[PDB]
Amino acid sequence: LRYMSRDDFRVLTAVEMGMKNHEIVPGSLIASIASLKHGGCNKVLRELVKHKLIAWERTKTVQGYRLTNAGYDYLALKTLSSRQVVESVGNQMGVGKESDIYIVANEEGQQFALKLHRLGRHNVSWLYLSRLSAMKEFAYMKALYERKFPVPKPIDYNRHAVVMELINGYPLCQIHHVEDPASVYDEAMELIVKLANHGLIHGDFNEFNLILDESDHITMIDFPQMVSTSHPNAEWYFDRDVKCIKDFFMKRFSYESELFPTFKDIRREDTLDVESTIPPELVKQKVKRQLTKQQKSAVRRRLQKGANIFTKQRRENMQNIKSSL
Amino acid sequence: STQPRSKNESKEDKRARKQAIKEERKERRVEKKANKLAFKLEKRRQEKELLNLKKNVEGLK
Amino acid sequence: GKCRGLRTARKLRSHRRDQKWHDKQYKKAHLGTALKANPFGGASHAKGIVLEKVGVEAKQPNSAIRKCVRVQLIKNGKKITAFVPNDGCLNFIEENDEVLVAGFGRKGHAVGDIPGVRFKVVKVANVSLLALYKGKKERPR
Amino acid sequence: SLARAGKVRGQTPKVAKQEKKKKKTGRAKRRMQYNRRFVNVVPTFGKKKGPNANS
RNA sequence: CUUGACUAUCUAGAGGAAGUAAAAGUCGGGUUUCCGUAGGUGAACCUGCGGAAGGAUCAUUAACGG
RNA sequence: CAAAGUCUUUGGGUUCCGGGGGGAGUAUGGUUGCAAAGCUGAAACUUAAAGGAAUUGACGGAAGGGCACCACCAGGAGUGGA
Repeated sequence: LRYMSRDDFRVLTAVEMGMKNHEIVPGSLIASIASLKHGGCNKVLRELVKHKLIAWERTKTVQGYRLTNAGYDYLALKTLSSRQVVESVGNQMGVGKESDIYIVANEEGQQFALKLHRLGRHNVSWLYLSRLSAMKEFAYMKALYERKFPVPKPIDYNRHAVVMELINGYPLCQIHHVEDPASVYDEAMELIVKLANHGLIHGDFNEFNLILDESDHITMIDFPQMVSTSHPNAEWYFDRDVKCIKDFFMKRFSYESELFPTFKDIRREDTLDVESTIPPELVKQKVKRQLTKQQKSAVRRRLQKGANIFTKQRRENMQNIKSSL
Repeated sequence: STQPRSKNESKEDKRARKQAIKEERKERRVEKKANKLAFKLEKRRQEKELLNLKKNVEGLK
Repeated sequence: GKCRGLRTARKLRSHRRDQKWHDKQYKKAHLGTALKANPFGGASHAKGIVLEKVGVEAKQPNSAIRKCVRVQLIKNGKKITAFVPNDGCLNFIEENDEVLVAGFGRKGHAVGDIPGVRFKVVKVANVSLLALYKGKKERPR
Repeated sequence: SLARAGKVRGQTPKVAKQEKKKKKTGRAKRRMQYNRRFVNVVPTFGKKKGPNANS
């Protein structure tokens, strides 16, 4: 859990600065880009390694620290706490293969759902691929919610985290019986035509990507796989999804279709496939920026001398040599 | 002034147009020197106001 | 290189004196700018009056709070930040008190950990800090 | 914000000093420093032990 | 000693502009390295002009007279 | 590097010039300049270092190389669905 609420923000963000440019980030660089407190961040790092926040690396010459799976996760929740969306943790967790679903609660007590991307090449690239995944998923989630679709409501995105509306139900794959099979079938068939009207094909529109809300309402999740209708094989992915639903309701619920929708409508809706002259006050601002940069560069070099680990290794062997003489 | 010098223009037309650009720049490097002394006087007084802190008004109690 | 004449004395000596001014030590000693800007002003010790207790935050790696005392000297009236030595020696010094201040050791460098502090307290109200810490004397007021 | 004054002096358990027999001074002390270093020599293979060396 | 001119200092000061702790208070990708100069909103940096390397040379190279 | 040699075995004549890094080639004064500027030119203060040559190669987001059914290809059997 999150007890520590000051220095842990600045140090962990400084890791993320080095993670975007380089692999394993040395402890010398950290203190320079976290200039607010000097010297005492090395004991914070020793508290970070107690948790699954950072990992140590001392290979051959490469000495420093890299950010972990769980350590990257804490940074998003710390940002979402400042945006007043997350406060306490709900325990119902659906541990998946591509992502983890965590129930969150705000100041109000209103329960929302949180997605955390767990893509698993070094861990540096893996925690950058999860960054692009959340930004892409939130883009479609905003695009569909605005265009009348029955999707979870987008709230906030932070690096790899996506806060969505809490739609609680069961996935279609583990459903025994539906009270009204025909009305549910026609609802689902409409949604393929709906997407095709907006110039989109789901691609993998199966029973593994559909959730029933009280056996009345079909909910759609997971959107990184989506393709344009400008694609040469546009009608193939359209017909494969139709046949997947046609056979499933005939298999599980024994409902045969009276309606066979094969309409190509592109596009009647929004194309979502794309988805003395200088005043003294300015002189002050400009002189200030110069003076801050001179001090910041000097503080970097003071912090780069922290090597403290190099001095500790050299001292241990000298004591052994003198005693043996 | 951004006028392309046309071929049929003679003396008095060319000569006054050149003298206009000369006077723009003369007014311009006066304005640049003025800023150069404005920044020089503002850096030097902020150097004092920061070096003042090193000596006094920095610490705790 | 060097002129090595027999009548070259005046060239030599004059050159030596001219070059002597680029030596940091000599210039410091002889120009009479450092002897005037020095708050002590050619003094082993000064005596001042305490204005406030100032906890100076230590220079980067060594992270602590160095307990200094902002004296105002008597003999001219310059302000000084002055480090009070051993632990719990700050407690002896009270505001508006006589204090004998001395250099630190390096003639104008901040010594080690403390930034911009050149001076240390030696006596509080005519009794030594070293005695008061070691419980040898009592402090009047 | 933090900053105690002489915390570690006032937290240490005040251990009273032991009463030992007095030290010899001057020429007497030098004598004892001489005979402890050059007179009663105890043989060692390579000499790795110091004078104060506690273990 | 008095009278002015140049100065030097010591000491009172409305107001100005600051800075400093208190308020979580309201909102929110490009670059080889340079040098001198001119311009681009001061500096940086970029560009024009003239310099540098303080920048990583493969290969070919015997006749040439009827 | 045949001078960058003939230097603790240190003196052929002679001119200019450097003395930890910064602040700073900045202020100020003088002077030259139509101007832009040039020459001359500090201190207060700050800092344990700024740096030069060489040497192994932790890491390349290097390029190449080669290796493995816990990699692929050609395949067989599955898991994942009850």
